[PDB]
Amino acid sequence: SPGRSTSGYITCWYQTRLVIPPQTPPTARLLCFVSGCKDFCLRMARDTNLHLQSGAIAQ
Amino acid sequence: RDEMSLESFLGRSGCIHESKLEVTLANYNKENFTVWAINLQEMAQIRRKFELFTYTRFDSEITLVPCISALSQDIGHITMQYMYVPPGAPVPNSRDDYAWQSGTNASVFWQHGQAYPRFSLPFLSVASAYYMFYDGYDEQDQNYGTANTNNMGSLCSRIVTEKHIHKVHIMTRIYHKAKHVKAWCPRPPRALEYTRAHRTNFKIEDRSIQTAIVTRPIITTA
Amino acid sequence: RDEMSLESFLGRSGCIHESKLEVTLANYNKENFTVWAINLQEMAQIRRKFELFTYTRFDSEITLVPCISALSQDIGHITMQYMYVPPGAPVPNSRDDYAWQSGTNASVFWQHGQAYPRFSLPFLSVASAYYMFYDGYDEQDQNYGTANTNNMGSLCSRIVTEKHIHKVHIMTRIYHKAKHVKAWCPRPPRALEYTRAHRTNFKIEDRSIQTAIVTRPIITTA
Amino acid sequence: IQITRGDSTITSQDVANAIVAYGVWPHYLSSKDASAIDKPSQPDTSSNRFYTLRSVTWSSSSKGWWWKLPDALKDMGIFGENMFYHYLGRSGYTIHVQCNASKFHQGTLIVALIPEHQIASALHGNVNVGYNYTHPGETGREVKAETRLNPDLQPTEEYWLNFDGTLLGNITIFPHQFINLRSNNSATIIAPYVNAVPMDSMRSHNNWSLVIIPICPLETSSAINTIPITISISPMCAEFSGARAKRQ
Amino acid sequence: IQITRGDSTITSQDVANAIVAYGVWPHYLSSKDASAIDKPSQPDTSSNRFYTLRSVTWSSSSKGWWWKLPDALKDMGIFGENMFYHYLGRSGYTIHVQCNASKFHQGTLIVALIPEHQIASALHGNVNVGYNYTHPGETGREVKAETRLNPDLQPTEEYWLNFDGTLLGNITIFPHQFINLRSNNSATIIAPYVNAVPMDSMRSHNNWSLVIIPICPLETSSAINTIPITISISPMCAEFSGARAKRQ
Repeated sequence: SPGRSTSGYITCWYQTRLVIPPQTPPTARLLCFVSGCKDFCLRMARDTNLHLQSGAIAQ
Repeated sequence: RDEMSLESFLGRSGCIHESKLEVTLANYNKENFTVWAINLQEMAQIRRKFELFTYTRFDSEITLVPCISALSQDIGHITMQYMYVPPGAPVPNSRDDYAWQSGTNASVFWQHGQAYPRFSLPFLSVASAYYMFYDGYDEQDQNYGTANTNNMGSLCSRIVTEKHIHKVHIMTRIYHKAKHVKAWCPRPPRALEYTRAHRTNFKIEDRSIQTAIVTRPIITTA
Repeated sequence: RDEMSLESFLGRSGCIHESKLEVTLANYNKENFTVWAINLQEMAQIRRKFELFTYTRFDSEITLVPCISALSQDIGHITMQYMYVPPGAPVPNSRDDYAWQSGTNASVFWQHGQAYPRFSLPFLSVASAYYMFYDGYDEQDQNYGTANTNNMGSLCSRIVTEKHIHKVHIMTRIYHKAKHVKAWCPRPPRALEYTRAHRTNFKIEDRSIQTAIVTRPIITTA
Repeated sequence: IQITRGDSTITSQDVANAIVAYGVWPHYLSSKDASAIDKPSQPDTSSNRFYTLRSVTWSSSSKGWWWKLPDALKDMGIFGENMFYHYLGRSGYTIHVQCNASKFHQGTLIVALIPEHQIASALHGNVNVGYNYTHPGETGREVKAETRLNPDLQPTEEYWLNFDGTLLGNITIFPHQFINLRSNNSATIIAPYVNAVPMDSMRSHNNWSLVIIPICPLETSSAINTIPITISISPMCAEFSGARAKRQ
Repeated sequence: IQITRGDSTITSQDVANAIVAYGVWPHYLSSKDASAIDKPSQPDTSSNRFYTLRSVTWSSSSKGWWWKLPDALKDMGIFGENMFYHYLGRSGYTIHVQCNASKFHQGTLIVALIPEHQIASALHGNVNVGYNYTHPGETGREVKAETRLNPDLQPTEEYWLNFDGTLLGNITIFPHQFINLRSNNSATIIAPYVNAVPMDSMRSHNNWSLVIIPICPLETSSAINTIPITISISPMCAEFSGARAKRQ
């Protein structure tokens, strides 16, 4: 379960702004990925809370 | 990482079906028997877990938990007959159908005060795995999504006793457990409510698409 | 000195909790289920024994002793469902909550005339031991004394049968037994009555501090 | 003799007839027990020196005093800063309690180091000890008769009950040393880190708790009828983790 | 490539075609040259990382900028604190100047590191440069046309005279590197400590002085007609002496 005082932060800052030549899009997008490492591990299975089924599921 | 193995994730037992049977006085046969086509897609939690892969293969362990309730007039001793009808075999349609005494089917008799019934089933499909998803169609080019090779048979139940019947209710929780599990081709987790069995449909009438993603006011503040 | 080993001193089984459940007619769900957060500090005798050390580690053995009492109208056959909810998992809050059929939780069904239920639990904490004492605070700097890593889960129980319910009382004594025990940093024995759970508080209102020390008139006479 | 450790050096420590808490010598966290697999290294002798608190006055009516570690050193140069600018940390100590008296003074102290010394609140009812009072800092906590504030937040004053419902006189079950003025005038305890986890939030959890109770009242015929008790604490194998930017 | 040093890591440093001031590589003070006979040791890789100042804006009218070392880093975490809590200190550096531009930008910078860069005051007469203005900090000093205060304390603005009465264009006699946008876009200088004594009062004496003059004006047809100049400085073999109590 998520903690605030027990959690870290990833912050992104402009060291410089976007520099571009003439006739070029003044803005550009940035993507962010995440995965666990070799040392990543889980224990004691429970039910995911990211999926709550409150429907019919009619066949 | 042992607890993160497929065997640990999918191999846990869960209640895949609730089966209620009520004694009806009008006709002896009536619809006293109950027939259910085995399907592990009926429970959302269980479904989402398996739908994490494209193909899965495994053996099964069915455990039955009978719950008898007597409104009145005793009738304490009753014998239950649970029957498993293999894929393709004819299912009963009367409390006294021949199916109930056939030897190709598997039956287990349970009388209250007895240990909970339990039996195993091997991998049933004619294919090498069960399809969690199917980008294909029927032979008639219809009912796309569902796969015929995926059939697992039916669980049936009938009250065997005769007249001691005094309008009593029977609840039978069916627990299934995937054993010796194998899975292929992982897929992203289901993000929306299910709406149909055997269909990835997600659009619900007069309701906005709701994901698990929680929105925040500003992205500079975590 | 074999009987003076930790295994002998703390490894004995005792009744850590009494759980009563009464059939209520108004609403089917009601609060028929019972939920109890496992805690070995509720019984003074048992508490003082463990509080003889600072840190302890051990596995558990839970044994359940159901006592059914029927005021009238039979209802002799009823099925009980005892469920163990691991630390952090959501606890049920209705007799028909989904928790009762979840596979991550452990459940054991008991129908009268059956051997007493029993199961084992491994060392649950995220730390290497359970804290018998904690000179620390919460993350909010509050509720000092109690330790979050010490959570052991919950024991739940619900009547599974449906209408055969004729207002009957259910008593369930819960016996726990510490197995493969280990302890660290012995402390002096508790000398006063306990007043709070998770707090060494001892002052009682309008009552003088009373120790086990018996006073004598003169010290020259034993 | 004198034990010079760092830029600090305390005279009168003498021979090594001190006690080593639970027989375990302060050690650096081994990789096997470590929480995050292993850390490349944690060698820093910078925080390893002697911090000498102000001397407390022992009078004929003194009932007791107690400090909590690491709390007491939260404001002691390097160590203090280190524990303030890091999320986690672990440390052992070398507590050195000594008092100046003459052959004409008599009295006895019990110097005990208690692990997880969970104090009990002063009042009855549903009350509990408040953060501020279990974190008095280097000033420590003196047993007083005077009435204080946030009373229901205050810890007990029953020193003879070890401040936690147990009997003083059984307090000897913890690492300790007696200070019988007519025999010795100092005690020393070398304690390793004690907890159920590798490291912890030094801010929220006090592992050790130094208690000092006068079992035999101080008596003397001198002009000033009180003597000083000097306490010197030295971190042992201090380690920290999750360092944050300082001076920000 | 990227040079990761400490908890800091700057990308785009690439190959090692940098200049090593006066051919001497930054080294620790040898005992032979030491002032107080010799010191047992001074090994501390804690202050050895990259401090990246705010990027300065290079416009078509920019005339120049200059920073002084160690001054510029007086407020940079560890290094800054170290030089504040010590009487004496010595250090080399690895200055890394780089600017982002495109193949449609043209311009040239002279990045020079001047030893003992004694500035000349702006006004005539018996005036001299005031402490505050030669110690601008990490902000640096930009060549401006605007009028300032304590004018007779202000340093000159004559960049083409190297700010000290010499001719720009002879400034190449100091360790330097040109940044011709159409060729390279970064320069790197590794300079050792330079002084007539082993160590010094970092507060009162700035050994090196980083100067950046646009010899060829920046020109471009882009929307925004200015580019950023990023400066990253990393202490080399930093050593300190006469440490004083902090947090007091």
